[PDB]
Amino acid sequence: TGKGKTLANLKLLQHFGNVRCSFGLGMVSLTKQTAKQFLDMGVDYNSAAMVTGFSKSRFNLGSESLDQDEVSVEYWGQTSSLSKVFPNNNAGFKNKKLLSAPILVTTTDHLVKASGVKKGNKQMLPYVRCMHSDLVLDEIDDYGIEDMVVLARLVYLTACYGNKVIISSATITPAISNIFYEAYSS
Amino acid sequence: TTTIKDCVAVTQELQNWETDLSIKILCYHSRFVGDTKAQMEEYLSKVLNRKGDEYKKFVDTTTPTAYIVVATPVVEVGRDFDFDWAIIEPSSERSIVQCAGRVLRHRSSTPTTHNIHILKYPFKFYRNSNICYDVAGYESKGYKLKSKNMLDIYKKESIVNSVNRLQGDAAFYTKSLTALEHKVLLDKLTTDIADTNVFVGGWQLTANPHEYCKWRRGTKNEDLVLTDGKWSGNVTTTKPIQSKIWRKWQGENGSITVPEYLLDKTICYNDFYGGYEN
Amino acid sequence: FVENSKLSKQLFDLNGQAAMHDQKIGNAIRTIDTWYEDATTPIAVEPYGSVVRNGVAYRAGNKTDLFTLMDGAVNGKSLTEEDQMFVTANLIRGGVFGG
Amino acid sequence: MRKFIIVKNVKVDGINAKSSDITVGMPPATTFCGLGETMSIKTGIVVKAVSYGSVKFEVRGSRFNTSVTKFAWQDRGNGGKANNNSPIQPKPLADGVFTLCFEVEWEDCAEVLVDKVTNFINTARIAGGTIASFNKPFVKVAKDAEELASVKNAMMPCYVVVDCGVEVNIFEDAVNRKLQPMVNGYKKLEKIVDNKHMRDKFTPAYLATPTYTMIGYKMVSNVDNFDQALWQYGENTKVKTIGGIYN
DNA sequence: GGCTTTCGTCAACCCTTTGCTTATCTTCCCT
DNA sequence: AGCAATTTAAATAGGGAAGATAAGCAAAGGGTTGACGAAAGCC
RNA sequence: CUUAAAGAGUCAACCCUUUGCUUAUCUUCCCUAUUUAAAUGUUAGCAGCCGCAUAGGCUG
Repeated sequence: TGKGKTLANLKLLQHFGNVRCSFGLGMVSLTKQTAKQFLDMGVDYNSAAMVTGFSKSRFNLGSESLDQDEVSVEYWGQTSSLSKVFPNNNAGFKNKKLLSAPILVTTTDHLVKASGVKKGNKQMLPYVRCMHSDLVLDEIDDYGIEDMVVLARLVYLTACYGNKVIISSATITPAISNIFYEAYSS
Repeated sequence: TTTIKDCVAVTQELQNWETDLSIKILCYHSRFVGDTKAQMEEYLSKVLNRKGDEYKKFVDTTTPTAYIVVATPVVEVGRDFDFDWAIIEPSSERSIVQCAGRVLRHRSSTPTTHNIHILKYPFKFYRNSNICYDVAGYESKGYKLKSKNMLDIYKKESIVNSVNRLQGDAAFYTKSLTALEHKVLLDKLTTDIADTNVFVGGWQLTANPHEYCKWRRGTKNEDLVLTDGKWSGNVTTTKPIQSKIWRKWQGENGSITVPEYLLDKTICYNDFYGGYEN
Repeated sequence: FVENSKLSKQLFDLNGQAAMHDQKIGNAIRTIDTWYEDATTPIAVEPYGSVVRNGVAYRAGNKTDLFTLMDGAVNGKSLTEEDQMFVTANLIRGGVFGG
Repeated sequence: MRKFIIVKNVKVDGINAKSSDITVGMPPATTFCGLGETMSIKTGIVVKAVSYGSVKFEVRGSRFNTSVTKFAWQDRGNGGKANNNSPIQPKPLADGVFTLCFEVEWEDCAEVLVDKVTNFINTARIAGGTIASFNKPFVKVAKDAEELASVKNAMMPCYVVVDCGVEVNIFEDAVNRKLQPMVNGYKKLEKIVDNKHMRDKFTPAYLATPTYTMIGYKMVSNVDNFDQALWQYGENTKVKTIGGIYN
């Protein structure tokens, strides 16, 4: 920690060319931190899309003009061609930010539904998202055991279409690193 | 510490603790109202930032003071905090490594004697001596430690880093915490398909990997909501001990997440420490 | 005398009406003992000359308690009129004098 | 990867409590291993191990003497003596509510496995006792060790048998370390040359003296490893736990 | 030639008076 | 036709008496639960 | 195919009687419950008289 892991992940993604990735992170605030790093280093909202699907009421006080912080939800971005095959032209704000994002800095639960769902059509949007985009999962050790199982299911599904999985965990256990490699290998 | 009532027990003991030290106590668990919780976060991030000396102005560093933050595993995940020292209630070894990462995270000065004091037992030993590390840990009913003494299951003096988690040991998992951790990790995330496993094949066709392997599997979790100072369910606001509280932010809106088990009794929300059993 | 009563001072309320104990009165009847050693004021007739308030027993440790004078009289030691009157006063006070 | 079927609250009465000459009480693990191989024969589901626990168990009699059984005149040729009371050979009787958990390997649905075990148990006989009642058996699987403990805790409430081993002999340690002795198997003495008076004429027969191991009763949830409660036929003409000696 | 009935044959104690174990419970997290 | 306000503190202490006794009877039963060996009619 | 296989414990009852737990007790001292304030919400749905009306209108 403290060495700039997420910046190194973006560097590794950009080494192969232009970036198309889903930064799936635990917690809302860690996604906010990675979004703020992406904003102040080089990434605008035409490429980045911070997705936290709860609409929290945590606002910044003191000075709105002198903030230079509090990464928000606008996504000027670019609507992908996949929105025409989704129901009713995808959706409003949230699913447009999901599907059409080049870089999707999101909470992870908007990506683990790609592996499948019980009832409804909630699988298709993260499925089609992870089909054409890379997957970057940071500090996977903080998740639960079943959470890590479904995250490696997501890694297997992402590798099923040739995309690249970046795992960023310092305290990795050989077991975890191995089963994530075996999911990527399958 | 491990859980919320454990945190308020450590807080209520330390507040009533007579000493010459100027203890200033904070509670940092997850059961808090929208406003109060967010306020704790921003304050803690701006006082524990030790890459510069900007914090000297967010706390009273003029007077010798012990600024103590009693927290649950919400501090060891995703927090850019830098404490001078930590006292850890043992639940898992990755908790030890992460709370080591909350001490001297921003500085580079080496400690001289000892900067982490690990407790002898988790507090669930006095409540359940059969199993005590299952809360926020990989101990469970199928993987039981033979002894719960941390002299038996951990090194008495140890340089805590990622090395013990990085190495990986499957032998002697019943009397060491690290090998207990590694055992569970290879016995649940295995190269099989099972039904709740990771290579799942044949079952993707079925609804089984989405029912028996539930993402964010938590307890029932109902949400008692504070509406403008007036609580919804069986909450009953209370008064904290006002002995050593350094900072206490008030809250009026927001919601608290209470497990259905603790819904039976009053969660007794308080401005200083959120939920407990009283 | 009260303990767990959530009330600091009770009063003897015979059917609500304020009253004082019979033992309070009967102690004040037998406050006639002016025949102990440092005899300045009458004290209550007790086998030891004992008072709860002053924390001292005026007839203890100096061979003028009721038990030694009772043993003496019984045996044959002529009790002085004041000692005799003290022993008689403790007898009409009452109490177990065995052991 | 392990599969189990549990029959909970198996109320059985008329149990032949005479486990051996020196043990009277709970039937040993040879009895329940014999019950397991009995279903391996009638139902065809081949059983590796059985973990059995005692919910309730009372030996019929007083605290120092068992209630003997009034024998019936059933031998041939002793008519004329039939009016008098038949002589009593020692066979104590007992009642017991048990919980059984059979390690099976099955390849069909759980409903036909439950039906096969139910059809066996309806014609079974625990330790010579008629099965008075039993709950509907349920199938649970032990994929991992936490799942093994799930099966373990599904036998609640019952006191399972854990093996604690023989140090010197049976009487000494039963007084000293206070553990219970039971038949873990038998010792073969002589080959039997007369197969005329036996169940089969082709199955080889031996006179046997019961070997015993020393065991303890622990509640199934307080048992750390479920393999230390699953008894199975060992290859020493004995039975043994999968987890070995309980420590 | 067994075979089945009934009658005769051979014995002799030092006892003690409940526990065995003791039941399958919530931290993160975001939706 | 619902609205009923907030904090703050709930007493320190001294005592809970010893001396006596706590029955003596008389009962508490046995009745069946025997297998080999040996005469001795009997197919 | 489980020390497998098998087995009726039956019966009967008089616990009696007797009794002295008495004795004497000082609870007691102490003291600030203090300070506020719109009841608003139309706050009333009436009295006659024009009429067959308990339909509908008028009068203040």
